[PDB]
Amino acid sequence: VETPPEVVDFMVSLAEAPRGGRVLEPACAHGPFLRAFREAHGTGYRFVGVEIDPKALDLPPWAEGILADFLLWEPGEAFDLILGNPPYGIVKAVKDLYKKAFSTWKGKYNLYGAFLEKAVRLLKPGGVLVFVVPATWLVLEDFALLREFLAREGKTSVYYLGEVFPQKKVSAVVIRFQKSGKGLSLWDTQESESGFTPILWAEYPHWEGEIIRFETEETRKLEISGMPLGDLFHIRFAARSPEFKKHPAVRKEPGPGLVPVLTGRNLKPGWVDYEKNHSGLWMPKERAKELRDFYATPHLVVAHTKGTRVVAAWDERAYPWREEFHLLPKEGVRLDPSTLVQWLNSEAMQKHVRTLYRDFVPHLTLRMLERLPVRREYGFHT
Ligand SMILES: Nc1ncnc2c1ncn2[C@@H]1O[C@H](CSCC[C@H](N)C(=O)O)[C@@H](O)[C@H]1O
Repeated sequence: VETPPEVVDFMVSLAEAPRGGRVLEPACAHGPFLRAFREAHGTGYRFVGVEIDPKALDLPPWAEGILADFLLWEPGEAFDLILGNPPYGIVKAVKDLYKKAFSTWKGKYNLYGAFLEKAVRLLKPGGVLVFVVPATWLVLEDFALLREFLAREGKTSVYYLGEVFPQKKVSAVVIRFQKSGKGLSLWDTQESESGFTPILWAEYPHWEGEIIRFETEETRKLEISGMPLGDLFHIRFAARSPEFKKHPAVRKEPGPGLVPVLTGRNLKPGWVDYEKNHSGLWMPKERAKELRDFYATPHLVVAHTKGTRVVAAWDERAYPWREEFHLLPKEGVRLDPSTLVQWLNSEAMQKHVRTLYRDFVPHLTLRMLERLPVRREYGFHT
């Protein structure tokens, strides 16, 4: 993803460093941030750039260039200011090595997470870092260890930019971090002719690494006046195609006594389309429970393939599914399906989920789902 000029401008104005202080740009190429900073803040600093590809390293005379893998680079020096746009993405052994090297590494992780941990470690006390990175780390669990690390190493400011790169499936966020432990500040941002204008949204001085959300008075009212979905239901996952394909009784052409294996396109807001087959697999309904027992019990289905919105339906016939979230009520819990469903698909529920998580991620996640508030008269534990 390329960095627009106005975004670079925005980051440079959040950047500060003492005269004579060292300024570094990891994964520099021709050094776009080194250049912009010098023009806006002056020449009285030491400029360094670290690039792994010698063909890409193209820095002006006043800057010092280092050919190396930033992630494995040990300068023996600490910096005052670190800024840049780290590569986004996942990558064995160079990886494995990394895993050993980085404590916040969890799951598949992402290179931008490693660059973050690395950058924070090369910072002098009180030093600052300004990076443009994806917004996924705010809600995903692979980044739970990263959030804690940041939470305890200094104060964090998160500025929401959104989908600002010409490539539209990535929502961006600018993080300004100073190595002087002191909570979290969430900022919104206004886009105009001049560039970006920040707007303080909320402050969390006691932040310990919890999920970051855009909360409002109304979202709070809604969450305290109900029970979270995750208290009333067990959230199960469906079996995948391989599991189905390895199952005798599973066919590939229709036939008598065979029902289609339902997918997300069969799920509509408020109802299920049992007609269309979108998987190309069929099997006798009664043998479904052999793959997952809950397949034999009529239950609630919420989608994860339809974006950041709540689409729910009650599977009254109990058919086999290849995806989506499957909710089975906990013991003692008695609910009214019809109204629970109406509630979940409501225009109130969509605005709630939209306000809090915006477009951080491309689809509803387990953590977002389990906190959805079930208004008292739809379901309760007896
Ligand atoms: N491990 C590493 N160490 C140092 N430089 C690296 C590096 N990995 C990539 N780079 C360099 O940093 C530049 C990529 S910049 C990343 C742009 C954008 N955020 C994206 O996701 O694509 C390239 O010039 C590359 O050579």
